[PDB]
Amino acid sequence: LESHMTPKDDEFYQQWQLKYPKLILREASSVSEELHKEVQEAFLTLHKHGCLFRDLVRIQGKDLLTPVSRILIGNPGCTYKYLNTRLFTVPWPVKGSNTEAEIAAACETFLKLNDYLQIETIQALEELAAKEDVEVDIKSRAAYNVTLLNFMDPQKMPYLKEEPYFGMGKMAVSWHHDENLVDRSAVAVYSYSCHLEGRDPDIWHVGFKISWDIETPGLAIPLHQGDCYFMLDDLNATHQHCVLAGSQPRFSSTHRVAECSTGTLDYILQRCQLALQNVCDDVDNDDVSLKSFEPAVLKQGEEIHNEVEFEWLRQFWFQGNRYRKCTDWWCQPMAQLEALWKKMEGVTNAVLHEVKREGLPVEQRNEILTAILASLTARQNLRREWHARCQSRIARTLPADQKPECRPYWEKDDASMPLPFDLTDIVSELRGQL
Ligand SMILES: O=C(Nc1cc(Cl)c(O)cc1O)C1(c2ccccc2)CCC1
Ligand SMILES: O=C(O)CCC(=O)C(=O)O
Ligand SMILES: [Cl-]
Ligand SMILES: [Cl-]
Ligand SMILES: [Cl-]
Ligand SMILES: [Cl-]
Ligand SMILES: [Cl-]
Ligand SMILES: [Cl-]
Ligand SMILES: [Cl-]
Ligand SMILES: [Cl-]
Ligand SMILES: [Cl-]
Ligand SMILES: [Fe+2]
Repeated sequence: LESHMTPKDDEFYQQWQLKYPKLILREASSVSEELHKEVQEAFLTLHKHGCLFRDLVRIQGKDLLTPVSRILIGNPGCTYKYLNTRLFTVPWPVKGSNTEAEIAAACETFLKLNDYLQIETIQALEELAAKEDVEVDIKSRAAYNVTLLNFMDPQKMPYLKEEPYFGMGKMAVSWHHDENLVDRSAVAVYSYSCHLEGRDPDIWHVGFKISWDIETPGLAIPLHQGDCYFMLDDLNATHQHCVLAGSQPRFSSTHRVAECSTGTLDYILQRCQLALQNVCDDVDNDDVSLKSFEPAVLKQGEEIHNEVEFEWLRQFWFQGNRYRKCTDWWCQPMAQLEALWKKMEGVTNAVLHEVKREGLPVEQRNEILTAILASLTARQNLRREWHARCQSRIARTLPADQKPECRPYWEKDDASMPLPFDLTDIVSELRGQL
């Protein structure tokens, strides 16, 4: 028989205390009724403005539309990958300064909730540490830089997946870990919902289990309006969690310390400047001359080229639906990244030209090809993948306002670009020689 534990079961409590001590529940009553109202109306305002979107993600070769709609709010310039989709932050008013009045206010509210949750988390880590620069690690692991807001109306689904192991019933989100977070970083969630036998089907729960293990009955924790739960230290890594759907719609705010060593605007702009150091930079024109044709430098250049194109430009524009409707903060940055990428397209063309030059020893010519082939290979492959995703039946189903864009994209007819979109010819020709 497939079973789970709820607050009804006598054993729920010892299981929580003994097996899940890094799981904290702070009930609505513990949070000011003031913060509750401001946060809940912020949810409603974001919702009314149509700021939350479902995503057309890709999982194990599968194009799938997320039942849950979401928006990422957080530090200016920061990003967070979710299901292989790079979500771009709608900035909250962290010091420094930058949106439609109401949206800006709501972001300020979620920054406010962030401060609160952060302090609460530090509190819990300290009490957890006091159970047996360690303070640096504590603050470090509670320094939420992003929140992912989610919404689902279960009524809008024709059928929900059954929780497969413990008889927990309908799942809004199946068993997983929160990914791409700083090591051992906490996660804080603010949940906003509106005879027995097991967990109450009409009430939203968060479910927990130990990874690899379906022997130990999972925990189903009820989440009433305004309840908050925290995953501390290594809990998110050692355990899986799911969201069990109730009967009414529900929002949540999920504060995280996103790992961002390669996920900020500042970072990717620096990468671009690094690549462009191999380019004579007197004037911005169609004439691109390179300072060096050394293999190591050309390799790095084409890799950065790939990074900006696929991890940034493609990711952003595929999000057909989004920020022109919540921010436009990434407007200018994305125009700038594309112009940077544009110059790099000229860089590739200069390399290809040098590979052609009549007076170049086959030695140096092979060192160049052996250096850049792996990059131009991925460029071709990734370009096919991304083009297909924009044309999937699933994609052409979406309304006009959403439907993914394949930027940047151009036809041969176009002579503002130096190289073709399809490189298979150029790529094969390079391999043949080598
Ligand atoms: O959430 C998803 N699918 C889904 C889940 C539940 Cl729980 C449900 O009740 C109904 C659903 O359509 C996606 C998914 C997420 C991760 C891996 C595989 C698929 C499909 C796009 C997100
Ligand atoms: O909503 C929660 O309680 C956790 C976050 C979640 O399920 C999600 O990633 O959509
Ligand atoms: Cl634990
Ligand atoms: Cl609603
Ligand atoms: Cl920034
Ligand atoms: Cl600890
Ligand atoms: Cl912060
Ligand atoms: Cl609601
Ligand atoms: Cl694991
Ligand atoms: Cl993990
Ligand atoms: Cl430039
Ligand atoms: Fe989740």
